[PDB]
Amino acid sequence: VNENVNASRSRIRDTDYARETTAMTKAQILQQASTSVLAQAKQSPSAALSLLG
Amino acid sequence: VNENVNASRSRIRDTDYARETTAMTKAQILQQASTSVLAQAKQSPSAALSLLG
Amino acid sequence: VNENVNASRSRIRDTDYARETTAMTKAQILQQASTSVLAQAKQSPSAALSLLG
Amino acid sequence: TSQSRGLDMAVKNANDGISIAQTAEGAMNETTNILQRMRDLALQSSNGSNSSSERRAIQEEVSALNDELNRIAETTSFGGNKLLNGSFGSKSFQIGADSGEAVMLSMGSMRSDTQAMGGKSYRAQEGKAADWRVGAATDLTLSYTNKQGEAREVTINAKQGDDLEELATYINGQTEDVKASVGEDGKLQLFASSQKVNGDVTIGGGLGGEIGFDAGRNVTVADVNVSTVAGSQEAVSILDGALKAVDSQRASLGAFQNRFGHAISNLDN
Amino acid sequence: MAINVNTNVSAMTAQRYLNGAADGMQKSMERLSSGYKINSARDDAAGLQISNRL
Amino acid sequence: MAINVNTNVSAMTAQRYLNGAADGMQKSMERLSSGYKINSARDDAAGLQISNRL
Amino acid sequence: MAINVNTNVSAMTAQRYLNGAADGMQKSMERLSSGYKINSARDDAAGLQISNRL
Repeated sequence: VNENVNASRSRIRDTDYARETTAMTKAQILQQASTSVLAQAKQSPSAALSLLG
Repeated sequence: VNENVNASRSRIRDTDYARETTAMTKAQILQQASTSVLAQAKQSPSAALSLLG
Repeated sequence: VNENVNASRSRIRDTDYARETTAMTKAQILQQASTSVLAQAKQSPSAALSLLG
Repeated sequence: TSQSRGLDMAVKNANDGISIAQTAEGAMNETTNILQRMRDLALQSSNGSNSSSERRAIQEEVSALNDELNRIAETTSFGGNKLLNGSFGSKSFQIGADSGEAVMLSMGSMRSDTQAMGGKSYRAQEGKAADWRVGAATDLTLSYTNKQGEAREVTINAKQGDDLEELATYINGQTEDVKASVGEDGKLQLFASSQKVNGDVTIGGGLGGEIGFDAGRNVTVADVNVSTVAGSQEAVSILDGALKAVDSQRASLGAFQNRFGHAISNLDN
Repeated sequence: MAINVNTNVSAMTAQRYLNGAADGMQKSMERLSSGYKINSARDDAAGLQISNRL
Repeated sequence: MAINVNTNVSAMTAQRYLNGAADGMQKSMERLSSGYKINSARDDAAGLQISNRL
Repeated sequence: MAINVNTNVSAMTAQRYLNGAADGMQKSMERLSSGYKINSARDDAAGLQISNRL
């Protein structure tokens, strides 16, 4: 019973490294795109300044 | 079934970075094109003023 | 008969690592070249704006 | 530009068709594996070493797996639309830039109760003991029709001195359309599947008349009862027809999404 | 032809072969993980039937 | 096959066969320590019953 | 020879002849213990009957 209860607790509590590493890599890639787009986004008012200002 | 379902929503909902970046580069070049053409377009009334006045 | 039918199914269903890894590295190199050319190709409108502006 | 929008919609719909076919075949991969495990269990149950109690142990397992087959057929859905339950029917996927350029798709009902998941069964009405050997009358003919619609005449000249179990083996080797087996009492049974036999099988000849045959009992996977050696020997042939129906349907879907593989590329150029 | 901004057909060829490379790698990655050339009837409709029979 | 970030079916397929391989090893390692193919009714219901009575 | 992983028919050959060797010793060691070639009708049905009559 001890081994089987530990196995069931594993399926509920212990983390899946295969899924979690992919999740964190997906998060790292996603924010890298977000930061990159953020850099280009603030140049829109810069285009307003360079328009005729 | 879960994996092919995830692939399907990827095929329709998930964006394509290759096409989107190309499209939004065409967007940026339009911004520089539009700012430049606008700066050159408003000199026509100035030329009219210099013609008579 | 079991061993011989197992070997026959290997030649039809089982993958060749020597062939698959070579074909996969071919695909990896293919996309890196395609992404590189795609990156350099999107600059064509940028050349157009620099010609006028 | 209207064409460009049309191709853009066409490749989106074709990709959806690939997803539907991939999902149906993905659930179908397990459907094959359940039948293979069921054939495993049927093979073991036909052994004479298994007592009466053991044959029940297979029977509950096979019944559970049969319930699993009904579960996969019914619950497999794509966006709330059931695929393998047979209610999908035929849908035409528009993969063109103009109206009327669609391509049809059909997925048959993959329930264990489907007619294509089995066939008919004919039982010898006379049991032969362990000391019975064929006499001077050996010719046995089977007259039926294949699914293609043409009559097929299959003649077996059994070899004298072969007991019933050897006769069942010989009939299996001679022809691939029917399958022969022997039950508890020594009653030769023939299984004519529903994919390679349409209509009643007319068994005749000197050996056929002596052995005797009754009306064909239509059976499917859900009728598998491995609690008897005749049921397990029969079950091996039923799931052979079921696997044939599943595999022939899978190759229809694979060629279908291969067709999209060429089509989506073609619409790209 | 002419220079333009509206179309990027040259980039379209670059990305088109990107799906070819991504698909080519996707099949290979599936084949190495499982160890089977045949995971579906896509790769071989006829080969899948005979392998299952074997 | 467009390039993807949010959905990574290549990794999902890769880990799916990782569970299959891991379970195959877990079952095999259990059979080596105990010395029994049939350690539970999971492996063989018929084999367990006939072996238990034997 | 495609270097695959799931199919290892080379080891299947090894364990097939291993079982043949295991059969070879088991009958030989049984014959050594009992002191008779024919411990069963498996060995020689002819010898078993004539030895029983003798």
